[PDB]
Amino acid sequence: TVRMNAPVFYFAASFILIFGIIVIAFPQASGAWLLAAQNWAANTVGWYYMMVMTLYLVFVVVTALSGFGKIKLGADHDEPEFSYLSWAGMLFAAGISITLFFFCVSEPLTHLLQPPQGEGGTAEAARQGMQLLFLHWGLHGWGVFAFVGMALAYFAYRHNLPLALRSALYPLIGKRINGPIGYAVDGFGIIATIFGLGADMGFGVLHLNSGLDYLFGVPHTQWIQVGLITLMMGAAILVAIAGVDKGVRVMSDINMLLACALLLFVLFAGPTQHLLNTLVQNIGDYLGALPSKSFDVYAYNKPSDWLGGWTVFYWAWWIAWAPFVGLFIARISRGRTIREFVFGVLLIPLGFTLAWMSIFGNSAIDQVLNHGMAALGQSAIDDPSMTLYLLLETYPWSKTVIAVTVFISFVFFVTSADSGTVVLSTLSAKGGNPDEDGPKWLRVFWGVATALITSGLLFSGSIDALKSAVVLTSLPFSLILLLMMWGLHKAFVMESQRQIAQLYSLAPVSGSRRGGWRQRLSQAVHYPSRDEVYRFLDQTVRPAIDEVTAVFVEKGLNVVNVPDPSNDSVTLEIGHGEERPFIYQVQMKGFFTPSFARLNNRRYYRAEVHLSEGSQDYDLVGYTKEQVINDVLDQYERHMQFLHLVR
Amino acid sequence: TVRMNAPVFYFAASFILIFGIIVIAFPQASGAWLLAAQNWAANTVGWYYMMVMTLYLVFVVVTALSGFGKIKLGADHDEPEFSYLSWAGMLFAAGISITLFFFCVSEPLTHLLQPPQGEGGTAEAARQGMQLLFLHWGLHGWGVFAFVGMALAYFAYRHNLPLALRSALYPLIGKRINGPIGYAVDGFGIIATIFGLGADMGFGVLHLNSGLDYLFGVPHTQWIQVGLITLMMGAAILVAIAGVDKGVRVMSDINMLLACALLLFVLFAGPTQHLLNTLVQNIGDYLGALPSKSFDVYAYNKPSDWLGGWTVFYWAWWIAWAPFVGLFIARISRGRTIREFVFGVLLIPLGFTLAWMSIFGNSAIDQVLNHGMAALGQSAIDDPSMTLYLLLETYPWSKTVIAVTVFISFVFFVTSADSGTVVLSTLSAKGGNPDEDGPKWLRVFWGVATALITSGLLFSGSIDALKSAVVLTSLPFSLILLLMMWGLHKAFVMESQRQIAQLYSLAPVSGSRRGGWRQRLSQAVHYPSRDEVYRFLDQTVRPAIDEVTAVFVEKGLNVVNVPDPSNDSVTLEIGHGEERPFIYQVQMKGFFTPSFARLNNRRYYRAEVHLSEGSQDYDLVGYTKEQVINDVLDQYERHMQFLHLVR
Amino acid sequence: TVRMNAPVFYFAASFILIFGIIVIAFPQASGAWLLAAQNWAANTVGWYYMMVMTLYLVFVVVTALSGFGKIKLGADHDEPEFSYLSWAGMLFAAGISITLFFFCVSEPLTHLLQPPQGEGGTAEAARQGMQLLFLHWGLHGWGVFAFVGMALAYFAYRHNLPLALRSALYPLIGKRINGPIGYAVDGFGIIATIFGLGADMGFGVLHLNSGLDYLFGVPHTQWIQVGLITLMMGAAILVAIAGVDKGVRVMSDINMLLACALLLFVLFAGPTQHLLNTLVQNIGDYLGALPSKSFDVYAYNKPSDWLGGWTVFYWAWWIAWAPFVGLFIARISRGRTIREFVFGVLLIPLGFTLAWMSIFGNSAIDQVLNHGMAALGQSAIDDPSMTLYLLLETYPWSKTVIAVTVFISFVFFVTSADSGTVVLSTLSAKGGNPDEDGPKWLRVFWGVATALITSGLLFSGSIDALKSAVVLTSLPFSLILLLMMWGLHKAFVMESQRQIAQLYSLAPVSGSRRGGWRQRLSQAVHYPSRDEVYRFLDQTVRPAIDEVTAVFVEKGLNVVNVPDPSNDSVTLEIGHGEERPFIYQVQMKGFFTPSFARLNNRRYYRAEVHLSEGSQDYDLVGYTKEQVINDVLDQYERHMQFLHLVR
Repeated sequence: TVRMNAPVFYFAASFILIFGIIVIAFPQASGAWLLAAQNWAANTVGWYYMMVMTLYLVFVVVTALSGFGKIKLGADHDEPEFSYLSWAGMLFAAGISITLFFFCVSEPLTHLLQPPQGEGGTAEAARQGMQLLFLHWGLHGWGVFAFVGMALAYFAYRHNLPLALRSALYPLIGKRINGPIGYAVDGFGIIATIFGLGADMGFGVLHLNSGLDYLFGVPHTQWIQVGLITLMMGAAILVAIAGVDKGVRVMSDINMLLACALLLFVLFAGPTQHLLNTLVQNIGDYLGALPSKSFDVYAYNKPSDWLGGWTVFYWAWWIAWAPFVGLFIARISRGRTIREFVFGVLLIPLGFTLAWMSIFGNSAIDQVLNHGMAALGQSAIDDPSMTLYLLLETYPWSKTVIAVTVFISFVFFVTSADSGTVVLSTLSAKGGNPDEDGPKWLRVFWGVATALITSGLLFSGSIDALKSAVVLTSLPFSLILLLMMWGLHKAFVMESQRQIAQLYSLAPVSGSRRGGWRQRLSQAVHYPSRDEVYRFLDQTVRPAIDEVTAVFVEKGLNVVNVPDPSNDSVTLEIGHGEERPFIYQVQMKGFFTPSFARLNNRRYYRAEVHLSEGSQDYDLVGYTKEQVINDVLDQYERHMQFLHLVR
Repeated sequence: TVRMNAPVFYFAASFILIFGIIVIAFPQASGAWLLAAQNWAANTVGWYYMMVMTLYLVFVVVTALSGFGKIKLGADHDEPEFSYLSWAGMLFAAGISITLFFFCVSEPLTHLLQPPQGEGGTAEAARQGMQLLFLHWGLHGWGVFAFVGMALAYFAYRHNLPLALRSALYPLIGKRINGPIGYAVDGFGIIATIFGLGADMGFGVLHLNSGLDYLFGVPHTQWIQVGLITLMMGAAILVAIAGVDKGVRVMSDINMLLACALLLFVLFAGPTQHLLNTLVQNIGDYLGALPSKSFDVYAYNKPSDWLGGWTVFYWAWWIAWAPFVGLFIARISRGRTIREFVFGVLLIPLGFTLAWMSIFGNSAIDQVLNHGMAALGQSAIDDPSMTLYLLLETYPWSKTVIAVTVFISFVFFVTSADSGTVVLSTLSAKGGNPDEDGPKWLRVFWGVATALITSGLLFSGSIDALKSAVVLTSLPFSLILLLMMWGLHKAFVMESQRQIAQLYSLAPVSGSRRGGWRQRLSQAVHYPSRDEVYRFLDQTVRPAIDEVTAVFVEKGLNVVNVPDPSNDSVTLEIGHGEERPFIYQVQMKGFFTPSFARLNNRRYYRAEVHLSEGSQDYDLVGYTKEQVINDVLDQYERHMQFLHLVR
Repeated sequence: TVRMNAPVFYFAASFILIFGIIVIAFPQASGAWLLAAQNWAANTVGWYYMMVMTLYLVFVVVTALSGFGKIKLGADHDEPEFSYLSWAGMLFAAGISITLFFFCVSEPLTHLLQPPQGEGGTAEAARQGMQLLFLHWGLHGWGVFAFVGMALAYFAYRHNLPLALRSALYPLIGKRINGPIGYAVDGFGIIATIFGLGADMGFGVLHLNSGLDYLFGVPHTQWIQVGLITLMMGAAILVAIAGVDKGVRVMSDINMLLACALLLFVLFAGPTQHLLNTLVQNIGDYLGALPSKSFDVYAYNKPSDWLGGWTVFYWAWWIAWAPFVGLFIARISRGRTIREFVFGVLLIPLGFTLAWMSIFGNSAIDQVLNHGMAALGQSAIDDPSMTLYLLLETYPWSKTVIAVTVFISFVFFVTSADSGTVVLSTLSAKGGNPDEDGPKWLRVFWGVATALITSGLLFSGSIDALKSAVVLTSLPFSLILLLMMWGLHKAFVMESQRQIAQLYSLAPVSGSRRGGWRQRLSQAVHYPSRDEVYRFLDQTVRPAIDEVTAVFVEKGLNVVNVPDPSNDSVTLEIGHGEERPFIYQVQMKGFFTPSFARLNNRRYYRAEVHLSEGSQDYDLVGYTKEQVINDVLDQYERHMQFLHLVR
């Protein structure tokens, strides 16, 4: 039965509430305190983000390209419960929101006129600013979602652990994950999600306010935004507390067909040929620049504040969004292998996002360079939420297309911030059936808690406060994301050696022909003592090795005997001219008696058998002398077939 | 018995004849109509060629670097019938002709003085124009020959299908490939070959005319070229209709020793040190620029017509040459693996071609930059077929070396356009022994049909008409080349799972000790009904599972019984403290009776056996109760050896 | 018992002695003769070094990334005798000496002011000159040590050959390696080591002389250096001839903790933030430029002498150091796999070296560019051994830190040039226990022989003579390093096929149930004649194949008989509708009788059995007719389980 998990709820809500309240009470001081922290972080912890963001991508790619990529996330008789398109659509319509509409047009126009290095307004700035757009929305962002999803699905479907963030710390601290060390890991992952989700409603409120101010005469006042947040959130709470389908699985197909029509309209109502050429140019530029652009911090230029507003903000953003998209996509991916999970997450959404960004960015670069539109390029720097409507009003039927864009962008928010509440409430609950969600009084709580965070940062220097508040609260989660990687590596090496131990144990020798299911059963639970095996080596093994070789010598063969200095080993050897000889060596060894056996025994011995390289080891305790001679013979005949094939 | 295949012959010859005739009749109009189509194609379908040309290379490399690279093209007892050098020589002297001699010197001198971007005449233009020469004659061209050859050899030597182009469409449309859908695939592949072969005789006629005009006083008139085409083709028809060896296999060794002597003369009679340095510089430049130069269309520069005369022409050229070289090299490669086929096609010819191009290009760049020869650099732009003889006349014994060059370049054409006719006639014939060629009245036809195509484009703006006619007729074959890739991928995944199904079927359990070759045979063709297995589970399996466990409990072990809610499953379980337990579960399941069994049965059942992960599944229908207890025992003893190795 | 190996000792010492003597006698002529050879080599054999240095790296990486990377260097029951940190420390403190202290500061300041291309003093020269420092001290240098170590460990621990350089030439020339062809391979590898070790004491004598001249008033005269060489060598001979531990294994831990404290002091007493940023910038620059910078010879620029003093010297240096570090690290790496050896050599020392170089280089670039210190940047060009003490005297407590640097740099030399003598004396000795070193009168000899080489080049144009003498004597060893690669490739392909031949030989068929250990033994050494098998095929195999199929036909199955044209093959076939049929074909074949069998037999025959693709081949000579029918039945039942799984 799902109920609240108090040591997580009270640790997260208490941190959220007073921050919200004291940002609501003192706006002038907080707005000034945040711009100091942004400048400090940009310079002090800029290298750290760039270093940690590439480790995740390299890890997931190397894991999917190796032998571990054939491991099924589940049992061997499990099958996928969704189709491929219905899976990819739900995957895409979870990590996309109105920020795409906020950044599609105004970011390239900013990098064209104010480059991080060089003189702007040229055709080199236009080619350099379209690589930054591909870096910020490319493989680095989608490579951490796959990491978190694949780390959560493994431990939950192959080890029957709960579906939570603290489970990946099991190979390190055992079952202490149900104490005070898991309650902090699961608690630092709600704060990042709340801040990354509340910074996304603020980027949508401005977009919608500008869209309505363009059509009607609605001003940019404060009660307008206060009443707009209410409408944006009441539609997302009432969908979460009233049903799931006609929703989570239907909207994913409804909006995916709304987006494609608009993309095709923009492609076929403009300069189609130019766009088709630049789309192919951008892919080559990105693939060529990828390995050296991942570490660029502009360390030999004059100091500046460019890195903290563009490249560090985006990594903080993706890291804050990871623990939600990962836990949502780890629930619909049962019965798949690791390789087709990774290459399925890194194939379709990446393609659609890059196509969108490239078409919408080049369609505006073409008009600022070639057709002389300075009023379009000035608002991208002054008023960044009206540039899209200035570009779209140069098309046929512009007043009918803007009204459809304002409506299409509104469902992109409701599709994400309704699985947001579901995941955020299933993360704060304890017990119950694994494939079953938490109580539906926590959704109404986590929905109301996000508007309070959003409309405290909107009234404190809207855009820069939103950008600066995410870079701080996403810092303690980057270390948990490394502990999870360590644990996953240990769990992988612990089962790379479980496949070796299952092949080597297939029919080492015969002996079942001796018969007797009652005498073979009593012998299968006995652990012999030290010199009890010594009464086996000299009564059965010694009188046989010296007896089978008698027929060998007087039958044409060269049998190399040695004096025995070991008192336990019984070796036999035969030379075949120049190539490899025939080793057959028995040897006693002792081990520790297992737990489920102790009478206090504490020690036992086994008489192994070794051969040439690439063989198996097995014991003969319980054989009969006539069965030992029949074991050295079919190991010799197996040797003669080996020698026939190498030549 | 090989005979004509009318639905292909009449579909190809009819398309060829009227085009030839109406280009012969109206030269002024056709010469003007072709320069419009060239400019149109260069701009409209430039991105498409660049996209499709990289897919083939990536496909073949990834296929050869994976587990599929160990598949032998033939049966497991097949052996290669040729040596390695004799194989590589025939491979090289098939896709090389007089175009090498036409483009070796005049293309770098053109890229040095008229760069696609920058100011020409410098030492940066010289370094940039030697990367284009390596891109146009490098891995992209040799990567499609390997693709077509490996796709044709697989379906013909592992599935016993004919050696034709339509066979790769078998996994898609079944045996409808012998209808109207294969007759178009095999028909669109003769037109591309005819045009790509007729554009190569025109590049040789000009070379030879200039070579004779240098030595003697032969003008550049029209009857000279008309009478020269006759000599170039009558030597290639009379070799095809009079024999094969002293020819296909001897010329490949004769000309390979003519080329090396000339290369070594040019290397050791010039500035050897400079050439040895620049050869190593060019390799590094190419390998560094490869990943980003594959998608370069110059999309941010001022519009121009450079791409349609240089980079799109070369891809169209290689695509038009693929269906001939591929089908020629798929006939001499029986008994090899995929990896040593791909890495053998991409090793020796690439090396020789790149060495030739680099030495001959740098030897002329060095003289235009450093020694001030403007008359050599002007003819490369005005008269591009005399530059080689202007460079070669600055060497010792120039009149004796030019006469040997004119003779060496003449056999390079006869070595290729005599396997051309052989392949083109074996592609238009039907039936007969697979390793056997079509009738030798079709060679005389396809040889005469190519001169008519060549001397209709020579008299219509010689060089540009030849360049423009290949870009159009090679467009419908690029899509067939993608359908073939789809079919090959399906055929690969259909047999990746045939190796799994052959390992899992090795000795699942014992039972042959029961004896009786007549009673074991009658049982091996029976398909039991539903409740007939129910009369097996309760008479043999239930009275045994509850009977073998009796000895277990009263012998020190923790045997976990469960009430049975399934009415068919009979589960047994044992705990070993903390590590993995011992699952042994039987379960009934039903399948569809196969085709070769139906009395109308239509349905049958089997009683499988499942264990822990990584095991095999098998049925017990036909066991004896004493044989079932002896099967749960040696699966338990196999479990205890597994537990001993993990610890 | 270890003793001298005269054909190597007398071949090496004789070459060393007269060179030393005639360089001591005529300094003016030799100093002038060496600067000619340097300029000649730089221009004539510059491309050769660049080509051969990348082959080693590509070879080792491709070998470690493939299936050969799982081969253990030893026997399957061998275990490592050292920990990981204690192993990596000994690995690092063998190939590091005072040259690090000589080149850490003065090389970047030289590349900043005198670039190989461009204008110096800018922020582009500073970024370009920090990539050369990473190229010269990066993967290329550590990739040849791994190659030599992995080539020496394999042949010595898996084939029981001596631990010497000539053993890798065993797969080529057999056991002629104990004649005049191994005595030259092992002799050309002492000269390279002696010269590379004597050029390292000269780089330390100057460093120490400057360090003492800074503190006290010691001049730069000649008797000072003569008396300083004595002190530098008498401390290295007395440690070699008095003990091993408190030394080889303790100093490796003592100095590794001296280095880290100084690195951390330099990092935390300067501009920490700038250094942390540039450290991350340099890694990306290096990884981006690596593939094209490996072949750069500046072939399109004006001729110069830059390449022979910087990039060719470093490759000659690493090649001359390889045969010592490789043979030292191949002695402490028993019981490891190839992959964890390669990725262990290419992980820790590379990281420490690159961190040191980056911090120490940027800490001085920052002061020459940003703080205006021209007297620091002038001595880097005039007097290159005082720049470190000019940089270090701008820190707190400079006179107390310089005195500790002078002491720390002195043990870095003694840690390397005491395993130098050990390896150099175990390389000139013959016989004895493998893991046992040569006599300790050869260490006193090889130590005295190096001072004579060092103080003949110090007095002949100190720095340039040292740089020029290494480029000449390391040329004949680069070819032996290619012969070793060829031999290693042959040894790898000779055992890739030894794993195939050990899987295919596991239980081909049954027959041991026939019983009789005395009759099964006599049959296991018989080689049948030609028509003796013919009296088996017609008495046992023919009357059975035609007898088992009788039950098949009249039991509902389609059995396809064929007339027999072969007179030896006995084929059986069954169609199953459309999918694969059941082939069971017997066939006679003859082979050559092995060596250890010849009565002169010289020939014998076997009756193999073939099936569908992916099967094993075995003979039936010695079966009974009732055992042959029972073999075709359980191959048919194994076929029906295969067909059930593919569908």
